[PDB]
Amino acid sequence: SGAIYVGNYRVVNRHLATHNDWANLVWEDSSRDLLVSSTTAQGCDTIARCDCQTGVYYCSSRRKHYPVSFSKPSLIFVEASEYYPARYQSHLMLAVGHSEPGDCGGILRCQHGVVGIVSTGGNGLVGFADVRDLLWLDE
Ligand SMILES: NC(=O)[C@H]1CCCN(C(=O)Nc2ccccc2SC2CC2)C1
Ligand SMILES: [Zn+2]
Repeated sequence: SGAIYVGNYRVVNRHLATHNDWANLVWEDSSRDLLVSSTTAQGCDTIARCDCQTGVYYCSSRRKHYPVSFSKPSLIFVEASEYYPARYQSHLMLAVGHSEPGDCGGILRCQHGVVGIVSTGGNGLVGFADVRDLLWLDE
């Protein structure tokens, strides 16, 4: 679990969005596994606007942060799960690192701010949904 809180927005994994997220929906994209809802309180986070390919992510199944080298956002095949049919997920970045069910929502950050959130994983890999192209999150 986990979310990004920026301005009057909450960014979560679409497959983990709550009834309240859907009732306050701003934007969602099943192909990116992202959903953004509106909040009444001002958020705690700031978003990176960069092309960093190194950063640090929070891994809840180890209660630890790990440094990672990650690929540029791209279209990657994701096998069927309880949440989605087999499909290509867009704006996804892979890295070698631990992740298991429950780790989605963990934040990936570089020196410039929040880059994205854990969205996929397995076999010593961890995949992050990028948020750096969502310029409207800042206004
Ligand atoms: N974005 C998606 O389509 C997600 C939806 C949730 C399921 N899924 C996924 O990869 N979950 C997962 C997360 C972290 C580590 C391992 C796993 S699955 C298995 C132990 C290796 C695909
Ligand atoms: Zn950066």
